[PDB]
Amino acid sequence: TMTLGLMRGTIHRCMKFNQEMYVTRGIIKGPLLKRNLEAREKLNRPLVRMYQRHVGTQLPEATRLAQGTDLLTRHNLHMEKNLKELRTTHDNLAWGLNCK
Amino acid sequence: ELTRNYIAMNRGAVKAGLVTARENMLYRELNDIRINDQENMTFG
Amino acid sequence: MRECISIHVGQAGVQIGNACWELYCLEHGIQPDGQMPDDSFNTFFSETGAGKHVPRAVFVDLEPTVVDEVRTGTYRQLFHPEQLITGKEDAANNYARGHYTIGKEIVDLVLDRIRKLADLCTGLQGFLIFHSFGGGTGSGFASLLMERLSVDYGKKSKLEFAIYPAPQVSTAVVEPYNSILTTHTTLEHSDCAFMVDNEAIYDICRRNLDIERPTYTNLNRLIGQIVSSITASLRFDGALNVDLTEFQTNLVPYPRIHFPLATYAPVISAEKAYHEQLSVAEITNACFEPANQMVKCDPRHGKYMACCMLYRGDVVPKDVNAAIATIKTKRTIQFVDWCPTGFKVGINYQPPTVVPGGDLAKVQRAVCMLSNTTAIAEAWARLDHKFDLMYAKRAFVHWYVGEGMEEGEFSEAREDLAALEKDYEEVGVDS
Amino acid sequence: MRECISIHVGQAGVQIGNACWELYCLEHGIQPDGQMPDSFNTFFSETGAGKHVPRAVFVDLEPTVVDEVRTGTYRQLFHPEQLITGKEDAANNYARGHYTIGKEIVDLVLDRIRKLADLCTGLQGFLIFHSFGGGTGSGFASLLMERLSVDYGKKSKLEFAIYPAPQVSTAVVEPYNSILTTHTTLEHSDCAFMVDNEAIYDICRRNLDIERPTYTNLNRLIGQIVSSITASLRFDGALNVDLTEFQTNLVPYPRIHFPLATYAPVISAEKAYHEQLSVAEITNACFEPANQMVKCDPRHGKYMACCMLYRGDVVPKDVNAAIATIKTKRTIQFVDWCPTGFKVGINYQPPTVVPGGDLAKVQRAVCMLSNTTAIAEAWARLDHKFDLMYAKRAFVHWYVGEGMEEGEFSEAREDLAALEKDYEEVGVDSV
Amino acid sequence: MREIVHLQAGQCGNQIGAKFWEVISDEHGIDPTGTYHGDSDLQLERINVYYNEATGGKYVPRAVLVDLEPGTMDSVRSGPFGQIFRPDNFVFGQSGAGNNWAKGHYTEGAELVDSVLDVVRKEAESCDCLQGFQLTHSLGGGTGSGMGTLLISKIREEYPDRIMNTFSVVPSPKVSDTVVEPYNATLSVHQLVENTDETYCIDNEALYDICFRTLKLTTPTYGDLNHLVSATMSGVTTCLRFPGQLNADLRKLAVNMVPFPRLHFFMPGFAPLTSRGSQQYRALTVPELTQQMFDAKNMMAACDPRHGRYLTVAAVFRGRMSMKEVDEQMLNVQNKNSSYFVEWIPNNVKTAVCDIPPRGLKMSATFIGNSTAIQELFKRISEQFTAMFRRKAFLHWYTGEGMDEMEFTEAESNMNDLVSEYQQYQDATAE
Amino acid sequence: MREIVHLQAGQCGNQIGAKFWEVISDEHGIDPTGTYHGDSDLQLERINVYYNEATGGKYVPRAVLVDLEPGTMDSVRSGPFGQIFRPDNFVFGQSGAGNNWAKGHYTEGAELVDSVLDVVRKEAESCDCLQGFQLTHSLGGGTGSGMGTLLISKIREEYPDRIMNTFSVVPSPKVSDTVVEPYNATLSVHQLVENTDETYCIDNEALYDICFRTLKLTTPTYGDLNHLVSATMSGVTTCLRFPGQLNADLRKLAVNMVPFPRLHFFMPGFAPLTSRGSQQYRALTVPELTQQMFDAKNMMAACDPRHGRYLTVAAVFRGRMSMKEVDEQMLNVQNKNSSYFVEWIPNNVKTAVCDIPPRGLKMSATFIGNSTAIQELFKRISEQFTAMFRRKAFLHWYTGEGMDEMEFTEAESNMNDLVSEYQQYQD
Amino acid sequence: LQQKWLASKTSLKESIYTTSYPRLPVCAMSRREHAIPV
Ligand SMILES: Nc1nc2c(ncn2[C@@H]2O[C@H](COP(=O)(O)OP(=O)(O)OP(=O)(O)O)[C@@H](O)[C@H]2O)c(=O)[nH]1
Ligand SMILES: Nc1nc2c(ncn2[C@@H]2O[C@H](COP(=O)(O)OP(=O)(O)OP(=O)(O)O)[C@@H](O)[C@H]2O)c(=O)[nH]1
Ligand SMILES: Nc1nc2c(ncn2[C@@H]2O[C@H](COP(=O)(O)OP(=O)(O)O)[C@@H](O)[C@H]2O)c(=O)[nH]1
Ligand SMILES: Nc1nc2c(ncn2[C@@H]2O[C@H](COP(=O)(O)OP(=O)(O)O)[C@@H](O)[C@H]2O)c(=O)[nH]1
Ligand SMILES: [Mg+2]
Ligand SMILES: [Mg+2]
Repeated sequence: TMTLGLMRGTIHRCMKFNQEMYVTRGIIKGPLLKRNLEAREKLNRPLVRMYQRHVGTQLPEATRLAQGTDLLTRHNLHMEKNLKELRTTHDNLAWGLNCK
Repeated sequence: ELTRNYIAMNRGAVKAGLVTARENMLYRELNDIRINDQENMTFG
Repeated sequence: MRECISIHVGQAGVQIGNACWELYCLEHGIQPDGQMPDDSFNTFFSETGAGKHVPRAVFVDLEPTVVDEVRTGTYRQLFHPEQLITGKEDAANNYARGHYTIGKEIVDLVLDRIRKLADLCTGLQGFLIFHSFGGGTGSGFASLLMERLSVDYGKKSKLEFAIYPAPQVSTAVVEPYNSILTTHTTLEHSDCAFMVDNEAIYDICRRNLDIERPTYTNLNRLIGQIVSSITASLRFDGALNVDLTEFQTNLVPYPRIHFPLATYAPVISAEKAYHEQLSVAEITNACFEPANQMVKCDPRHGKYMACCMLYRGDVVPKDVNAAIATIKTKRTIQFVDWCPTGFKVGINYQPPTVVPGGDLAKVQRAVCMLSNTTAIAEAWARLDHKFDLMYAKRAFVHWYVGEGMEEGEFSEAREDLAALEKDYEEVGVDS
Repeated sequence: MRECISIHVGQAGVQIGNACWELYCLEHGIQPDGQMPDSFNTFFSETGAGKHVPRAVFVDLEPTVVDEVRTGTYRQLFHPEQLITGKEDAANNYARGHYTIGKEIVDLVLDRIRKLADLCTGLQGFLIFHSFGGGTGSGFASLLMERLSVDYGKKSKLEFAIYPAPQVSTAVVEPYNSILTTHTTLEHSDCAFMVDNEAIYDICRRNLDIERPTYTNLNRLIGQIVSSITASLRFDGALNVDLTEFQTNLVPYPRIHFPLATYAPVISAEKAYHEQLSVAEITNACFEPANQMVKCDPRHGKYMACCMLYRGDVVPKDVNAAIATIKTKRTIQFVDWCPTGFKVGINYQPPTVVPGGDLAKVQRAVCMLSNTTAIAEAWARLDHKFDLMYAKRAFVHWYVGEGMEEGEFSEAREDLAALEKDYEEVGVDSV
Repeated sequence: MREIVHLQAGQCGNQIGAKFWEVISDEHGIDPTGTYHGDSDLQLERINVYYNEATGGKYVPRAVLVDLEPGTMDSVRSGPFGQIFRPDNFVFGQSGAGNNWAKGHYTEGAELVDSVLDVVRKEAESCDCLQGFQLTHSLGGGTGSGMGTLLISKIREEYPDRIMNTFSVVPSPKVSDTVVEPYNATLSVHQLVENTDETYCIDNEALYDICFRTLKLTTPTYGDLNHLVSATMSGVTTCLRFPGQLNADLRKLAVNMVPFPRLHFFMPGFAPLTSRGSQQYRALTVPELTQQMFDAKNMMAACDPRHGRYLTVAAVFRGRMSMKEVDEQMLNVQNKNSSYFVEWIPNNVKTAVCDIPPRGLKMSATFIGNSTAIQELFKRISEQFTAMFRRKAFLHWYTGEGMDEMEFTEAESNMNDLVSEYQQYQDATAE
Repeated sequence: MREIVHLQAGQCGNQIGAKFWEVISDEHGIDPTGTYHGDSDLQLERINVYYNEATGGKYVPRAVLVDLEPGTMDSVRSGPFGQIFRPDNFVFGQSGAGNNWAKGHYTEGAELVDSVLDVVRKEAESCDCLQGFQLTHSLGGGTGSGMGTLLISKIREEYPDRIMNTFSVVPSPKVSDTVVEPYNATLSVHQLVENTDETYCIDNEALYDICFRTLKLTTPTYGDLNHLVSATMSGVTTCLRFPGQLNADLRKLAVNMVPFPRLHFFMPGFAPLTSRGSQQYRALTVPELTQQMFDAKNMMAACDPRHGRYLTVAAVFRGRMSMKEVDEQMLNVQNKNSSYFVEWIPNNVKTAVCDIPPRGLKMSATFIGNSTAIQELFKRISEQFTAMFRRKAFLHWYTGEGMDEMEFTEAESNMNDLVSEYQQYQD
Repeated sequence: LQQKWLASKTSLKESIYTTSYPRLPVCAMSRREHAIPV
């Protein structure tokens, strides 16, 4: 029962650490309706277009939002695997407790 | 013997994450906490 | 056009939405069936081909018996059946159940239900969110809904009307634990706050309105007047209209600090209204006495750092300034050194309506104030006294860890309140 | 500069000291070890280790009383020979502390004070504390003045002293000792500050609202009065007043050196909240007979001289408006040969507040020292108490067995017959 | 929805369940054949919590009556509400245990457990969402205190999350109808404290005084005895069945009353207790309901809380009130009897409101408060258990059943460990 | 607001209280069931002063009825108004005191006062702003003289601020029904003086005079004697309960009545008393009322005031009247009988007015007097107590209850120190 | 007072919701004087 009980801390630390990435991802991706978005946040601001008048002026911002979701989506898949494995050693320890 | 710490023991069980009463007393048997506290420079 | 979606949560939210939407129906003339017997109603009501108007609300609760009395009530045919949502088991004064075991079963149904209403709205001004900190669903699930509401829309306004633990009386024992573990998370995902204590409204009603034995509806009716005058500028015409975006701008000097303190005046009985002349000077001074505040906190103990003013009824632009002229010329009222001009006047034409069976008298003019101060930081301090002396022995926490979740969030939430109380002092000091 | 040395006598002074230097240590900024992480030079003396030794000595005839000081928090603050201790006490027997037990320790005391006196460069006065009841606080303190008078002819020696209360008394043999005590503070002193615990008991009960205090709480007020007396010495101000000046402005005749003290305001935090305090407010509190520290009625006499010690945030303009008001009152009488009877003192630093203390932090206070003919009736109540005991020769065998002649009892009583009749005839206006 | 399966064990248990099912059938308007003859609509809205539907508009309770003696079922079945229970739900054995805890728990209870477990599982899977179970029994019996402990010990493993309640009856030292009851008492509490969620210690002795002194019945039978417990069981699930202003349920009091898993022992109370001559002379109001709640004469526990400290308090009010006077009285008794409240938990009082009054009455409230004074109950039991166990008395009854001698020793050690745990919380420093 | 808890102990107190709770039941227009059947609003505007609100438009007493012997309480429950007093307000022991002060005050008085202290405490917090306490008993019995005064010693410790009025029944010497009366009287008067704000010395001899000569009643029983005490009962508080030209209460008279706290022994009277023959040919006017107070004949104390000097005198008029005659008459009676007032207090007469007259009457008045001549009663108890203490007669009934003899010595010392300082004030 | 005590002994079972929120008259609806369109 000890290792099963000491695992409730280790199980529960992982869904929120997974859940936080789920909410952290969407903020970087942004609102689901661009009309709900449409404000100073887009990449077509009046501020940026003014700067686009001069030649060779653009943004690398639209690629750093890519690399933000790169490690974020990657870390969830490694996190989902460690989560699913840890349930199997919870049910198998629970089942063996019954036979004992 | 010097009784047992029925507050510090409970707090430790909670911190470890043991909630059911059976597990609480199993943690007591594992880690009983008993109150053993019942007994060259000169300046001028 | 303007629209507001109400996202009431819990027994507090449903019983508040009971009072508010009743006042709204009399305000625009809707019968309990859902008909008028011009388009001022569109910010609250909707339209169908037959002229039937449905409210843009979502009553949510994780226990049934609060909302089945709505479904069988007088207004049973006013609301969409889909709009009212119910779970089988509640959280029962447990933030943890409503946020980490019971919330996720029902969060996807409510969120989808929100989506259709905001689909119906073309231009949505702000989301009105009413809950409480004592209850489990109003604290736990609501904190989860805010978290995913923000990721649905990065920008959209999220007002937070709240019920706070009273400093002396309490309807719960474990009630600090929900309250501390709530504002740690909703801080990130809220835009304004309206905490009001039933103790302070208890103080007002018995002292001003001569009801020695009120009920929760009497407190509920006053809250409906507050939300009426906030949105009244959006609904009806006026001299100086104000939007939710507008007052939000002139009320929070820092994103860190979004906990105003609301106040209403006049609240007097008809026997007391027959004999008393009510002038714009007389009502504006009553908004400043501590005995009319609806948080047990004294602005004399703090300093005003932002004030927003809402005039409504028979008011004239000339007399508004003279009342403000006298208010500024008194040394018992203080201001921070970095706010000489701290006012924002809104003037509206329509006097507020009355609800027969209510308590307030018919009056021709009224004021509503939203004064952000540092006198509210003492209220958090009392919460820390009670929470720390409870977390020392670590009581009731086996419910929280035994449901699920961590114990690390417990430590992290308390210190974040130490930072918030400390932040309010940096405003409190003068240079 | 200015340096002061204290000679606490008996149980009274040492407990008086413990409140004083604990107030003094937090007055300047020392730590209990004796180090600061030159206003201190009047009261501390810099040592080899950079540590500040307080210019004080405790003289006591029983070991337990000052043992507590040698074991308390301030054990390392103090220098062990300065805690002078005796094996056996007089046990409230003035004969013993004057003739038998004192003479074993008289010369040891005179050594330690001279060693601190040699450290200083310019001395102004000795502030010594004792009582009129106990043997050690009367008999031992009696003789050391007689030697200290011929050791320092010109130096000042204040007399902070406890007067046995008119009604409540902690012993039976007090009046015999006090009638023997007065000759010392008569021919071998320059001022005196007699006070009964009863009036300090009343003002704490009436104003401080503390119904269950101890001998610490009264002692906190005593140090605050001494704090006001020496505030001119320690810190700058608009009108600094040294002690010899206080001596000059308060003693009409050589015989009459018995000022009465009064502190205003003494107010708790709750009562301070609803009461704004003005210069006019505080000066009226000093002349109310209810707040006097001695159980005599000033309205049964008239004033010969008054010393004012204002402190905190005070302005001389308000002082005169306060002073002019006091003149225009028929309740307050002055002797005819005193057209002006005041010494006004102004300081800048407000009186502090101790943690665990009783007085709230007030931005302005006032001390008071009046020489009136009111205190005349207090001695006539003491003379009767001594008279009705002496005729039947009660308790005489104890003092006679120690070795004073019985005629000294009669001679001492004649002096107070002499002293009282000077008060009454001085009070008579020659007009 | 939120259903309860009513467990029922022993002759004590089988009688109370017959009486307890009477008052709920009367309230929901259920005639003995089972049909609904009530008038309202709220009287059949949440009937499914207790009643299962049967054909022809028939309701049968979700009760499982068990016993080891066949004669008790026939007396129950021959009562007025006899043919209201479905016949298959009775489980009765051919041989009885006879006041021996051992026979009912291993020897003869082991053949009956499978049959009850078939029945209770069918009723468990019958409803979609069980709120939890509930058992009534006495700890002086042989079957309820015997197999009943084995009954609970099993189904905790089958259904861990579900709520477990026991209105257990613990034997009194002053009156007893058994010679061997401490052996049944000590060996059952150790099993009880391991596997139960909350408890209510209803002692027949305490209810005897209450009918002796407050109701003044000349012949208080067991029917008048078990009418008071039946109102108490109804008064916990009251907010579950009827709408209220502030609702509660079994879990909400459960989470709010037990800080730690070992402390789930409560002393219940009932406020509207008045004799016939007091029916005329009364003004049934909220303070008069509260004043009867806290006087220790009212308790149905055999221990005075005046010797202990009120750890937590819960109160559920029934009727239509102003909840202002709900909140004023609870706050008052918090401050007046401050010494009777623990300090490390602030605001120990928990409140809830149910609008529908008990039938035939208007105002009522039930009390569930955890105190440390119930330790007085346990030490009286261990006072007698060791008295008998030192002489190895009555043991051949237990040893011949197959048990071991150490099981007596461990159950007393656990019982001593609990009273060493509660007691330390009495003498616990908050700061 | 200003509520009175009416205490009630002893056989006498149990009866006059049932008599007292008959008049204020009659006037306030409440039927014996418990419902109000009066006519005017003014009758129910202040009924919180004696009655407690109870559901159904029914009112209940704030009355505590105590008696060691349960025999009398059945009679109170079986009178015309026996369906009004709450049974829980009845508290009784099983054994009487046998006319022993010691038993009722020490031995069996201990087990009952916890019950009486409980229910008054229940009625203490029931109303919001109590005006005071009011008690009736007899100093010649065993319970009222005994356990009645024990409550006085207890409630004065609990509630120091509230005024305490006692309408006690002082034994008469010329007519005596008890030989241990001069013991119990000596042991209760000692208990009265330190803990009582104002004592109304009532007796039974002078009441037997009044019916015989002023009312011409041929068979005046205890019931008619109880009528007159209940009349004086309502007249004391006739101003607190109703409006008037010059209102008053218990405290206004009491501070106007007690110059020094040891002097609170009074001398009550009632004005409109004439025969059943003279119900028509007799005018009910202000001056003839005043002529009736200041005779020695109408008086229900056992002393002739002409042997002493009236210290202070209060007149409480009831009903509607023009005011000028009263000040003319009260001044007039002061001038003509100038030798019968003490010089060192001017304007000795106190006047208060309610506008409402009592039921079945047009005008009423009540006179309460502090005079020297009340000393004549206290000397003569000692004239009897010394004769019985000097032979140690009947003593062993007292020493069997654990008390000492010194209590007897100090009781005589305190009454002696009362009259000695009472005599100086006459001279 | 007669009404205050007569309105006590009634079988007044009902939710406070249903006794607090009845059907309002059509006369007491707001007239909505000041509104935006023509
Ligand atoms: N002012 C006001 N407060 C209310 C109202 N209804 C409930 N509350 C507050 O809500 C707190 C309890 O939370 P609830 O809203 O009743 O319940 P919940 O939010 O659904 O959470 P759970 O109890 O866990 O289901 C109480 O302490 C009340 O103070 C209301 O109508 N007005
Ligand atoms: N205000 C005040 N008075 C004190 C204190 N200590 C002693 N006294 C007074 O001193 C009187 C007796 O003298 P003590 O100081 O107690 O002892 P003593 O001066 O050493 O004289 P002896 O006891 O004979 O040795 C008592 O009546 C007290 O009123 C104190 O700490 N504060
Ligand atoms: N309060 C109460 N106690 C009861 C009732 N019936 C029996 N008891 C108690 O239960 C005990 C006997 O229970 P028992 O028949 O031995 O239980 P069983 O062995 O499980 O069948 C006695 O001590 C009684 O005091 C009842 O109706 N009410
Ligand atoms: N004034 C008056 N006196 C009464 C009445 N009934 C009895 N007494 C007197 O009370 C005295 C006896 O009192 P008692 O009953 O022994 O007092 P207790 O011992 O305290 O109960 C007798 O001398 C009677 O004269 C009554 O109705 N009115
Ligand atoms: Mg809830
Ligand atoms: Mg001493």
